[PDB]
Amino acid sequence: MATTRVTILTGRRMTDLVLPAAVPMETYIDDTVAVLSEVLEDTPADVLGGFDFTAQGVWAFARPGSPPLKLDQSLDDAGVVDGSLLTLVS
Amino acid sequence: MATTRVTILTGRRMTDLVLPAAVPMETYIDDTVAVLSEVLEDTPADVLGGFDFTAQGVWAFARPGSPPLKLDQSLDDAGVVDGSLLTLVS
Repeated sequence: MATTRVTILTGRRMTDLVLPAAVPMETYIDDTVAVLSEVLEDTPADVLGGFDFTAQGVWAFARPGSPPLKLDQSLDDAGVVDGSLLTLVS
Repeated sequence: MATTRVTILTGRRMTDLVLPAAVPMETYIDDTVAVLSEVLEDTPADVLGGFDFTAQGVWAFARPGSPPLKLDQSLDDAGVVDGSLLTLVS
């Protein structure tokens, strides 16, 4: 399985992940959010810039400050390269 | 976020995955199965040894031939190390 290294920015915190490169983002985004919520459960809120893992609505990846990537596309389709910064948006 | 590379056995096929080592298995197993479903979607049926992605219960990881690991535990809790062989069972 091809993979890509991405770093998720949550406020000031960076978290490095290894994600499937060629599978649509919709296939794994929900459990990604769930994992990151556990990983950052003890992190102070001011450091997370108030980030809410319990936000309602449809989660997607986005390059910081940009419109969200299409969930039916893979990271490869979206041109995401190793070490790219992404955010989680809903 | 700690990770451990595991080898998932499906029939005669072995597929390496980098999984979160420190969060409960139940946090990511469902999307792991979904991802693996896409990755192995062109694998010939005889290589798959009757492995079925259609669940007969709640999915769990298991060391081949052993009782399934508890979903509330992490890979670390289960003593899983790099290149540990695991299967998916329901």
